[PDB]
Amino acid sequence: VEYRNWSKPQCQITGFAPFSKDNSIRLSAGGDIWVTREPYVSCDPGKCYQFALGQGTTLDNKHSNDTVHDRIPHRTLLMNELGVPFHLGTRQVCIAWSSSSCHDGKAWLHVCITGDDKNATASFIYDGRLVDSIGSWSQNILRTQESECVCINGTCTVVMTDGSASGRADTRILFIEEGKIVHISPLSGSAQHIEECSCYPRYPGVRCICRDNWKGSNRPVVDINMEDYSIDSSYVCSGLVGDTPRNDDSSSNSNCRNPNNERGTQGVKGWAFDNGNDLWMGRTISKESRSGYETFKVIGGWSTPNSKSQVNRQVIVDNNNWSGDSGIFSVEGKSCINRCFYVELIRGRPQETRVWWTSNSIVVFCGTSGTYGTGSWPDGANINFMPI
Amino acid sequence: VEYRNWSKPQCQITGFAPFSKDNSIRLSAGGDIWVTREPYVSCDPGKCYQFALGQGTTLDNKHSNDTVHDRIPHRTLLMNELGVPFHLGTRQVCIAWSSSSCHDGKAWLHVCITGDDKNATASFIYDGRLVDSIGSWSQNILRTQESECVCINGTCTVVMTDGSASGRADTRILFIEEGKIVHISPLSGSAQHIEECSCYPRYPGVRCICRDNWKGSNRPVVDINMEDYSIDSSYVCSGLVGDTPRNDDSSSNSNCRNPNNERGTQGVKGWAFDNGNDLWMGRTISKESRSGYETFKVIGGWSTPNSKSQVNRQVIVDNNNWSGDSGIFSVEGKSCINRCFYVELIRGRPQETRVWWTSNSIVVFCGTSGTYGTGSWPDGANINFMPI
Amino acid sequence: VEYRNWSKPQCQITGFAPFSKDNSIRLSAGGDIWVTREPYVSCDPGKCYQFALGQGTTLDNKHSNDTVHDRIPHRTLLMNELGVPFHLGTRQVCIAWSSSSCHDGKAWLHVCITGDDKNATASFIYDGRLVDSIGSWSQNILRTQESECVCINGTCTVVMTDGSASGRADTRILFIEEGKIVHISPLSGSAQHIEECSCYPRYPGVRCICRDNWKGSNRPVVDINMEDYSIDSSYVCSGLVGDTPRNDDSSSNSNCRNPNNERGTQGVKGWAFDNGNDLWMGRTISKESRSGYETFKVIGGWSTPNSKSQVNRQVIVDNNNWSGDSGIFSVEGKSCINRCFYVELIRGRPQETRVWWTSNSIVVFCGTSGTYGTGSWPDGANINFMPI
Amino acid sequence: VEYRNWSKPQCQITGFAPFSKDNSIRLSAGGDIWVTREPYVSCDPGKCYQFALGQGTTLDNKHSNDTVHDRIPHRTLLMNELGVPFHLGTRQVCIAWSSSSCHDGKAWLHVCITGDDKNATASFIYDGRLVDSIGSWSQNILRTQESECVCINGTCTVVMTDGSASGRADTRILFIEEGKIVHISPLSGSAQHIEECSCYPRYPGVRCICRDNWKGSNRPVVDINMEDYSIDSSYVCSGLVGDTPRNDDSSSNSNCRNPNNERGTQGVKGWAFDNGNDLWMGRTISKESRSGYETFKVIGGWSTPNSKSQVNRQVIVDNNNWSGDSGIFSVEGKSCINRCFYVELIRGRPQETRVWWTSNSIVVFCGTSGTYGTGSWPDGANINFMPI
Ligand SMILES: *[C@@H]1O[C@H](CO)[C@@H](O[C@@H]2O[C@H](CO)[C@@H](O[C@@H]3O[C@H](CO[C@H]4O[C@H](CO[C@H]5O[C@H](CO)[C@@H](O)[C@H](O)[C@@H]5O)[C@@H](O)[C@H](O[C@H]5O[C@H](CO)[C@@H](O)[C@H](O)[C@@H]5O)[C@@H]4O)[C@@H](O)[C@H](O[C@H]4O[C@H](CO)[C@@H](O)[C@H](O)[C@@H]4O)[C@@H]3O)[C@H](O)[C@H]2NC(C)=O)[C@H](O)[C@H]1NC(C)=O
Ligand SMILES: *[C@@H]1O[C@H](CO)[C@@H](O[C@@H]2O[C@H](CO)[C@@H](O[C@@H]3O[C@H](CO[C@H]4O[C@H](CO)[C@@H](O)[C@H](O[C@H]5O[C@H](CO)[C@@H](O)[C@H](O)[C@@H]5O)[C@@H]4O)[C@@H](O)[C@H](O[C@H]4O[C@H](CO)[C@@H](O)[C@H](O)[C@@H]4O)[C@@H]3O)[C@H](O)[C@H]2NC(C)=O)[C@H](O)[C@H]1NC(C)=O
Ligand SMILES: *[C@@H]1O[C@H](CO)[C@@H](O[C@@H]2O[C@H](CO)[C@@H](O[C@@H]3O[C@H](CO)[C@@H](O)[C@H](O[C@H]4O[C@H](CO)[C@@H](O)[C@H](O)[C@@H]4O)[C@@H]3O)[C@H](O)[C@H]2NC(C)=O)[C@H](O)[C@H]1NC(C)=O
Ligand SMILES: *[C@@H]1O[C@H](CO)[C@@H](O[C@@H]2O[C@H](CO)[C@@H](O[C@@H]3O[C@H](CO)[C@@H](O)[C@H](O[C@H]4O[C@H](CO)[C@@H](O)[C@H](O)[C@@H]4O)[C@@H]3O)[C@H](O)[C@H]2NC(C)=O)[C@H](O)[C@H]1NC(C)=O
Ligand SMILES: *[C@@H]1O[C@H](CO)[C@@H](O[C@@H]2O[C@H](CO)[C@@H](O[C@@H]3O[C@H](CO)[C@@H](O)[C@H](O[C@H]4O[C@H](CO)[C@@H](O)[C@H](O)[C@@H]4O)[C@@H]3O)[C@H](O)[C@H]2NC(C)=O)[C@H](O)[C@H]1NC(C)=O
Ligand SMILES: CC(=O)N[C@H]1[C@H]([C@H](O)[C@H](O)CO)O[C@@](O[C@@H]2[C@@H](O)[C@H](O)O[C@H](CO)[C@@H]2O)(C(=O)O)C[C@@H]1O
Ligand SMILES: CC(=O)N[C@H]1[C@H]([C@H](O)[C@H](O)CO)O[C@@](O[C@@H]2[C@@H](O)[C@H](O)O[C@H](CO)[C@@H]2O)(C(=O)O)C[C@@H]1O
Ligand SMILES: CC(=O)N[C@H]1[C@H]([C@H](O)[C@H](O)CO)O[C@@](O[C@@H]2[C@@H](O)[C@H](O)O[C@H](CO)[C@@H]2O)(C(=O)O)C[C@@H]1O
Ligand SMILES: CC(=O)N[C@H]1[C@H]([C@H](O)[C@H](O)CO)O[C@](O)(C(=O)O)C[C@@H]1O
Ligand SMILES: CC(=O)N[C@H]1[C@H]([C@H](O)[C@H](O)CO)O[C@](O)(C(=O)O)C[C@@H]1O
Ligand SMILES: CC(=O)N[C@H]1[C@H]([C@H](O)[C@H](O)CO)O[C@](O)(C(=O)O)C[C@@H]1O
Ligand SMILES: *[C@@H]1O[C@H](CO)[C@@H](O)[C@H](O)[C@H]1NC(C)=O
Ligand SMILES: [Ca+2]
Ligand SMILES: [Ca+2]
Ligand SMILES: [Ca+2]
Repeated sequence: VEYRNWSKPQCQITGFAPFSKDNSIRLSAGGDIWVTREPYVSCDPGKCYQFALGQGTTLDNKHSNDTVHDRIPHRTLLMNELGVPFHLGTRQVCIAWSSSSCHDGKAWLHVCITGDDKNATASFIYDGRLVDSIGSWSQNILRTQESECVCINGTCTVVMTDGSASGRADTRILFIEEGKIVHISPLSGSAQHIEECSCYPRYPGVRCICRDNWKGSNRPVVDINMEDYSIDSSYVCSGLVGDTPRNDDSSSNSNCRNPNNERGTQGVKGWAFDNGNDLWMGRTISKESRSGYETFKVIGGWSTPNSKSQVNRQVIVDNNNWSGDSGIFSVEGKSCINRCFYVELIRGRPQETRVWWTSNSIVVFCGTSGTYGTGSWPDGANINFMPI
Repeated sequence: VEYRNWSKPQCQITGFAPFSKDNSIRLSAGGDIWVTREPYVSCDPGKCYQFALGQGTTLDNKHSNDTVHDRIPHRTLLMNELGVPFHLGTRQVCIAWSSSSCHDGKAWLHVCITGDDKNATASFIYDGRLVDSIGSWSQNILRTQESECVCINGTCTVVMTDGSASGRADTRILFIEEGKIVHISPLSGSAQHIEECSCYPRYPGVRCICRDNWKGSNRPVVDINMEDYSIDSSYVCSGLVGDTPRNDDSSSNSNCRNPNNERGTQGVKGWAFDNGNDLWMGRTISKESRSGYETFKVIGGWSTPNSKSQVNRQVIVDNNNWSGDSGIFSVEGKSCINRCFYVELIRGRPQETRVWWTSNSIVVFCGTSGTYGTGSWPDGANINFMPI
Repeated sequence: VEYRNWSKPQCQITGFAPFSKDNSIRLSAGGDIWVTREPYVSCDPGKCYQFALGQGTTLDNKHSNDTVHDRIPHRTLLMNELGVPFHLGTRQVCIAWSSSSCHDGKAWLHVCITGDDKNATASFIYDGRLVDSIGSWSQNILRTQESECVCINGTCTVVMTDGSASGRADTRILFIEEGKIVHISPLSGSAQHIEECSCYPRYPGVRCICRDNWKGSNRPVVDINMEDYSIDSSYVCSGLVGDTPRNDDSSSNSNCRNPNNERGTQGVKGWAFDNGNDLWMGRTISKESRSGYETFKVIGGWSTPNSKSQVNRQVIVDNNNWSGDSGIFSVEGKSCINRCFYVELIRGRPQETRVWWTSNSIVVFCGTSGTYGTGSWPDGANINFMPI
Repeated sequence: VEYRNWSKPQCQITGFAPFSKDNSIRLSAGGDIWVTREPYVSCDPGKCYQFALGQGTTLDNKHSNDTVHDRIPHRTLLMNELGVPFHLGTRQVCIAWSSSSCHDGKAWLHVCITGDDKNATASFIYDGRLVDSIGSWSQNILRTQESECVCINGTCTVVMTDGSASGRADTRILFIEEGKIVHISPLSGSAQHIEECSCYPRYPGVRCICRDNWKGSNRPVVDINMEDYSIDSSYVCSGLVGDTPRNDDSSSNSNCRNPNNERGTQGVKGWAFDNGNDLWMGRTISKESRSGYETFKVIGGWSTPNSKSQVNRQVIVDNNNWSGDSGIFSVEGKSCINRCFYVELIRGRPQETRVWWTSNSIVVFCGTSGTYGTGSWPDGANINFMPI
């Protein structure tokens, strides 16, 4: 039982291969399955787990009505082995309407936020016990990543933001050792309006690609120095931008430094990672709505502003199907650290009004150095077959 | 593995942070979930478990009718990891309409009482086998804590009562080693009625805050010497009293020694713990019924008779929602012993007569030395969605 | 991991204390629960398991119709931790309409009989793999204990019968090492019909109390020598006889040697055990049907022919409620080997014709050297509340 | 833990004894159970697991409609302990409409194929992580064994085919070390079409008996050299042929070398294994459809062309009941390697059109050196009791 250091090079991938799918909504029409949203994946050194925020109810249940609402006291963090759908034997790890989890090589850390919008509490649970907590600092919806945190040599880091809703984002980067907060660093650099960071180890530090909670369709970047707690930040250079809504590729812009003002309505959590000068990224296929999902490599997408040449595109979910939040997780291999991602497949409200609930399933892909084909792996439920 | 000694100082807490919630009743409307009451939480050295007394039936089941009653032969002690709701794969640990459980560092002890009101049997199960038993000594509902027992150096102590619910009874403190009763001591001291003790390690001894069902709305205290088996008892000093029913805050009293004779008949299981001269305690918000739940610190609440200065109040369940029993459990951290509590959230009878059943969910909080905000975490089920 | 030898004295027993109850039938009215019969209990060195023969269906299921029949190809041996009811996640350990199981200290042996009445197959599965098998030797319902087998120093023994249910049959005692049949001994001694033996370790040998289905309401005894494989047999001395049907106590007899010819046809699986000259035993309360269940000690019940002085009676199931098969299991304590028993609580056909199925729950008690009270712990389902 | 080498002789067998049955379809009428097909069994060194390809739905679920189709994006590989039916807590190990799995002594390998018919992807998951992938090489339904792969000394081998189902195709044998493809060998030898290989260790190599879907109703054999990666192939010598369809026993033939051109188009997955010059094999009882299942030894069936002398026949499923795929798995005993097999019991479409779904249960038998009787162990569901 040694601490993870993630001190291997990043795997040099050619694209992604199918890893997992849970079929939650299809099963929900013939079984008792939790209503969820904001899922993610994180792995201990041996095996992977799927997480999501429950809505305190199963789908075929009158309490499923109005589950489009983001925050209620009954939301809890669910945790199963990856591919075990959220059945009634699922453990609720903590009370949470916003969360992040990660394993440090020895045990699990869970960051769980619940309570009043104006005065939330974040609990820090490590190795099965509550070790620390912090209250809201801006009194305006304290929130965190909705994907895995990252630990190096026993110190885990997680990004949180309070006050972005009111246009006064106060973003802080926490450093946590065995559940205890040992340092808090304010955001520094040129990133603004940070929400929902998707972070990954990039030894010796941690790098996050997030979303801008005002009008940037280009994604913020946060760099975390684990040695001295210093922070820097910017925007992804790629002219093929990662958020939705967004302009078409021809009329999209990013200068690597500032938000581009090219998204007019609420954006979506997503991810990307650098490989030298290039950038691997995912995004919705639609530029208007959370439908479809595609991945590709942008040539110069990390280093060159407004870079727009891509290669190695893959469709994950075709544009006739709903997507949602997406995020990165990292998995240690023999010789390298691999990058994987999940896609939230949102069903029900607001897009599908036959039913009165909102829930999701997931699909999960992992980096590969090998070869692969094509397909599309959507949620797959028939909305007309569902309990309403 | 080694026996627990709990020989660390008590954590110096600033209040409590959210830890767990099971949503049992909301789930029961769309899933097969046990009917329960008298829940509690207890942890082995690695992880926490939720316990409750089943009623031998699920909620959506005609057998859930009449479950307001406390004692039937079909009640069994249920045990799951904390946050796993009581689904059909839940283990029934023993036959019990009253119970207590605890882990000594090596194995679980369960104390399970069942049978005739006039002639009950308590079974003592340790490390998976029945080791001892004792029969009723007063022929009037032999009964115990309904929360965790406490073990130091391999000796587990539990408080049991037999006799009148509305007059002098026969309370005994048992000392149990690897499931075998090794000593039994009579209650001594000035407490006049003892039920449903909430006990905690206070090395080298154990301290319990209980329910007086006869003449006191102040809570009795039992002090257990684990070295020589001597017993003392008194009442919590705080003029802000912990039982329900009770007088309002302006007219309630305690003198630390005698029951206050203030709405003293009846009561509810609850808890408190000392910190120096001060007292941390929970209670229902209502002074009349099991409605709402709040915690606070009483300055001088341990040492000073009739102290009423409070600080650090937190609402756990607002007064528009039902509560129920509550109890303490203790969790060993790196440097100190933390105190946590659960609240039973009773739904159905007698308060909600639209349905014919009585069941509960739970919410659980743990001490923190950090900061926190506010909220309310009630059961959350809509009584009108439930099967009757 | 060492082999069990059971080489400690039998525990002092003053009677029995409640240990477990599964509430299977009550749960079946609001949940997906297996239809079963022929249950039993057996423990590995750390924990106990409940076993039963499934009927290849849940109760609330059209396939539950006409499950009164004892042998169909869909019967499988179910195995859960004791107290975990037979939910849909239950493992089916082998195909079986008759079975026995036991743990040798290192791994589980299962003896599983299935197939045609006139040509059945017994499979021997050990440590998760099929190691041996034997075919029917008398072409008339090869069948075994329906309770735990017994292992000493890595050799497990089990009693099996083939041939007439109402006349002379061919009973053999098998000796099995790591799943392999290493010896077979014919039944010898004065027992004239042996079925459904309830066996226990009495180091260095094994002792069984069985069912005579032909000529006796007194129970046969089989003694097994594990050193030279020799077998002896006789009848329990007690004039308070253990089978059902039987004469009333005033006209019932046993001479320790021959079947009593007192309502000697038919019968039910049961148990007893010796303690010096005395006998601890269970039986149904009714002398006509499988109704009620009582235990008591017969003074001289082991050594003295026709002894009828009983003491220490306990009602387990009152005579207004259905019972069924019962059997013994043994549990190793720190200093002695304890004796426990289970009772099958049969519900449905043929006694209860409102429903079309037959199933059971269980209740389980363990020997105690302590004290205890009284009660009754029947199945508890309301036949009117059940799916038919 | 050490790598498996399977370096023990094959167990003596006299026939097969009952091992497991899951009753999936019977249970589906009163419980939430996955719709599946293409099941198989594989064991780690300690215990066995059942696998199958889910259809992304339970049976009693409108999404079960039209699950006769073999490939949709929602198919995932399910894995439970053997005998645990596919309930809602079952883990979906990967996305797959064709699969193979095996344990190398240290960890599990899963080969999972999904995506577009003309451009599928195979993922290779080992020890809980994606290690490699390969894309379709013939752009026509990349597909694999639907039963266990085989590993010797840390190298696992699996047979895969891409191309026509009704003409020459492109079959390759992969060699995989800790999830990484280290070599790929083209099919060589006289086998003209290879699908759905049932492979087993035959130290120092691996031997496979497969399905020729083009010109043969005799089963092809593939021999795999694990040391130098060389491949040979032929046909099973037995004149009693193993595919369906096939000619009757009087007019069927095999010459060991070439497809027999006897009702050679179409087929079903099955198995056989050698013992010296003799052959043990299973097949459907019907020569036309997947009805019934029988096993027998063919004297000289491995070495003598057109041998038809069968002996030691056993009915596994009588010819009034549906069967389906069947396959081999191998289990290491104390001194020898045993051979076992499973039979898929297909219910629903296309044979049973009362219902709109297609699913299966399983029955499993293992080699025995002992004796046995007779029986028939079909699926057992009443099609008239099923949800449609
Ligand atoms: C209770 O259960 C048991 C176990 O399940 C069951 O016993 C099995 O019964 C089946 C059905 O009868 C047996 O399977 C059949 O075997 C038939 C062949 O067996 C005879 O021929 C064998 C081969 O002979 C050829 O080869 C030899 C050289 O090897 C050569 O000399 C011969 O001339 C010939 O060329 C031979 O090996 C075998 O020998 C055994 O028995 C003889 C006595 O006769 C003995 O001397 C030997 O020592 C040895 O023990 C034997 O002579 C085979 O024809 C038959 O297949 C046909 O019928 C089935 C239908 O049944 C058709 O489907 C099929 O298409 C064929 O037309 C089948 O394979 C099986 O062997 C038994 N198992 C065992 C272990 O004994 C009982 O019957 C059950 N009891 C009841 C009443 O239910
Ligand atoms: C966000 O979340 C936090 C944490 O939950 C909330 O802060 C908590 O608020 C409650 C309610 O106000 C506090 O509990 C109360 O404490 C007072 C006692 O303190 C007051 O009176 C003291 C003299 O008796 C005085 O010294 C105090 O002022 C000093 O200290 C405070 C810090 O404690 C500091 O902020 C000041 O600057 C001073 O230095 C203070 O004025 C107690 O009287 C209350 O009990 C009465 O009221 C309750 C109802 O509120 C009633 O039910 C009782 O019967 C009784 O009549 C009560 O215990 C608690 O201490 C705060 N916690 C912390 C850690 O500060 C915060 O309010 C939330 N904000 C929002 C907007 O949601
Ligand atoms: C079988 O599967 C393989 C593997 O998935 C697949 O090969 C891939 O094809 C895609 C599409 O041609 C390639 O990705 C493209 O790369 C070019 C650069 O060479 C880019 O210009 C492309 O982007 C443009 O076109 C996209 C639509 O295709 C637009 O969405 C985008 O906005 C741009 O306009 C795109 O990135 C990919 O590199 C290969 N992968 C590999 C490893 O070769 C193959 O096509 C499939 N076979 C068949 C018959 O379809
Ligand atoms: C949940 O269980 C409760 C408790 O059983 C049940 O409520 C009860 O319903 C029964 C009727 O089924 C009521 O029975 C009556 O009790 C009164 C006394 O209060 C008697 O006087 C009645 O007897 C008269 O009516 C009979 C009708 O046949 C006549 O035969 C008889 O001669 C008398 O005229 C009768 O027995 C009982 O009062 C209630 N109890 C309560 C608490 O309401 C309830 O129905 C169950 N719920 C569900 C959904 O099934
Ligand atoms: C509280 O619980 C205790 C313990 O269970 C219980 O004491 C037990 O009472 C029974 C019944 O009196 C005792 O068993 C009897 O022992 C006498 C010999 O002393 C026998 O003669 C009895 O057998 C006859 O009577 C039976 C009916 O009781 C008949 O069924 C039988 O055929 C015989 O005619 C019987 O064995 C038992 O010894 C005590 N146990 C102990 C440890 O003292 C007590 O009665 C309970 N009290 C209440 C109020 O419920
Ligand atoms: C969950 C809930 O309804 N809580 C109420 C509570 C209960 O209704 C009551 O205790 C049950 O017997 O009632 C409380 O408030 C008082 C009421 O008893 C009264 O009817 O109305 C009063 C004011 O007009 C007063 O509010 C209480 O016990 O505190 C209030 C609580 O919300
Ligand atoms: C659970 C139950 O109903 N038990 C009854 C029992 C059964 O009804 C009966 O044995 C089933 O056939 O009946 C008993 O009561 C009486 C017998 O003692 C008597 O020998 O026969 C009577 C009828 O002729 C009568 O039924 C019993 O077996 O003890 C009593 C019991 O409560
Ligand atoms: C499970 C079952 O019904 N098995 C039948 C089987 C099937 O009905 C049939 O193969 C499906 O197409 O039919 C079999 O017997 C006969 C055929 O051999 C014959 O060619 O045609 C008959 C009239 O239709 C009948 O089908 C068979 O394949 O062996 C018999 C079997 O019990
Ligand atoms: C063994 C037993 O019946 N315990 C019950 C006790 C006693 O009735 C009470 O303490 C008086 O003795 O009351 C409860 O706590 C209660 O009030 O809700 C329920 C609990 O089941
Ligand atoms: C293999 C088998 O069928 N065993 C059955 C036996 C035998 O019928 C009986 O011992 C006569 O031989 O009866 C039972 O125990 C019984 O009476 O309830 C049920 C059991 O299933
Ligand atoms: C990947 C795939 O589709 N495999 C399917 C194969 C192929 O159709 C067949 O081998 C011809 O290539 O047939 C089955 O085995 C079958 O006949 O029941 C079902 C299976 O799902
Ligand atoms: C059970 O089966 C019997 C015999 O076929 C039949 O008469 C009865 O109606 C069935 N019961 C139910 C509830 O379907
Ligand atoms: Ca009181
Ligand atoms: Ca008899
Ligand atoms: Ca063919």
